[PDB]
Amino acid sequence: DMYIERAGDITWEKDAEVTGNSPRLDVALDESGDFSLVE
Amino acid sequence: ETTDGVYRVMTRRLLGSTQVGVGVMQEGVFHTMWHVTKGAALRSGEGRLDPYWGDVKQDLVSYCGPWKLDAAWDGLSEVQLLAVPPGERAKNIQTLPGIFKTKDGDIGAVALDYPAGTSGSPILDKCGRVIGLYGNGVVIKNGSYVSAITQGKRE
Ligand SMILES: Cc1nc(CNC(=O)c2[nH]c([C@H]3CCCNC3)nc2C)c[nH]1
Repeated sequence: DMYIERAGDITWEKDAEVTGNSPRLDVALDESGDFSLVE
Repeated sequence: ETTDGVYRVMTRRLLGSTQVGVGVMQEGVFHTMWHVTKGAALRSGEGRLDPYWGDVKQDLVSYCGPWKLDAAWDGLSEVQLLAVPPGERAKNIQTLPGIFKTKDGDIGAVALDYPAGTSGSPILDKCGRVIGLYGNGVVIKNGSYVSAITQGKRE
């Protein structure tokens, strides 16, 4: 049986770790909710 | 506990307490990804949260009421993933989203890799508004993981 626990407030934090790239991808979404790449 | 904020979704079905995902509590409605709970009921102390709406294609589910989150990525600015990893404290990560181009339109995407149990963590704009949830994405030719910015529809 599942249960929930509070993990924090939802706020924007100034001076957070800035990381991660911005890739433009050609994708497809199937009936099961699965994303896949189209090439 | 119905206080607004970010929550861990846990299970005692496996060895110890295992974190299967994360969710957002807003306006008395709990929002998470469908693959975290599979539509199952949730416990919050003595209280029970029953599912209200869900969709396997969108990979979203809401508890106690209809989907409340309606803010969207502006397609220009950086965003923050408030990542809640298993066994670790909540952490904000700022990134500029990429794009998923589909036959039905473009969707924002965040190129951050985190454990499976981080699914449902909220993505926020500079005002702290939840513009979507992390956890439904794809694995690119790099081997890395890129998640869509998944947002529901508020009626
Ligand atoms: C590598 C990595 N994945 C994440 C987040 N996503 C998952 O873990 C995940 N996604 C799905 C399917 C099921 C429903 C349709 N969407 C995809 N199953 C799982 C377990 C973080 N890091």
